[PDB]
Amino acid sequence: VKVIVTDMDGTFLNDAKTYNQPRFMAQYQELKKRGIKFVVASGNQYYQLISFFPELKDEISFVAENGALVYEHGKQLFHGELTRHESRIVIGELLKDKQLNFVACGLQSAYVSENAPEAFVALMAKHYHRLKPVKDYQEIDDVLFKFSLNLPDEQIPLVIDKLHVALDGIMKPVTSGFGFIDLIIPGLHKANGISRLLKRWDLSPQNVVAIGDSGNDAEMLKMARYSFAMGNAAENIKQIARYATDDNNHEGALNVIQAVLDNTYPFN
Ligand SMILES: [Mg+2]
Repeated sequence: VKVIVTDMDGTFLNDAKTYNQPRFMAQYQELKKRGIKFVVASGNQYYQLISFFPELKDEISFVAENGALVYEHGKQLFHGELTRHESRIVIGELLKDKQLNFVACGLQSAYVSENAPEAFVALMAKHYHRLKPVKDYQEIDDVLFKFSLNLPDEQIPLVIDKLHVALDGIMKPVTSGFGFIDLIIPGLHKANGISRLLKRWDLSPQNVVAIGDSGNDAEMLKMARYSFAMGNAAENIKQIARYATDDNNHEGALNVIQAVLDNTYPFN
């Protein structure tokens, strides 16, 4: 094991969105001593992710925005981008749905209509700490690489086909990690983001430990040699992952880290 990657909502975080900082801090210092890298891979905004690791932000790596933004040692390594024409097309399509509330995710900040219901904005603010109200989605001065819709992820199945023909591969729907639908650039998933870090570190999936719970973790868990599904993980995720651990309210992710440190099952 040379890399441990975890994803946040429903994994590293309990339902109250907190984690055991003292225990994790002690574990991290040991991982550092052993030269093992730590990576946070989540659909959440980069700026929201670092709020969870104030003391370690420049030491650990991040695969944010479900894979569209990657940071290593406090420095941006890569970011995806929709062409201006692509973003116009996607936004135009979303605007055709009158009951939809959504957020446009960019490099410098995320954006939401100044007229979107407060309840929706309040929920999104929990995942995008840099969230700016705009008067129009089409005049945004930023590079956009993701969208977050107020549609339940349970509806993905009814949504892929509609989106496939309306957007045609410009973007694909996947779970946001917190119950709703993210529209991402095809190929810019967590595994792809993790590969950029591995390539830079000259390591392989062979040395990777990944922990997840939902659909946006599929390629990450399929890629890692030591794949773990949280006890609360969705069925298809428990099927994809080779190993299991306790649920997110019982420090399931920290227990995987402990298994690495003490070399217990599955590490031998
Ligand atoms: Mg999750």
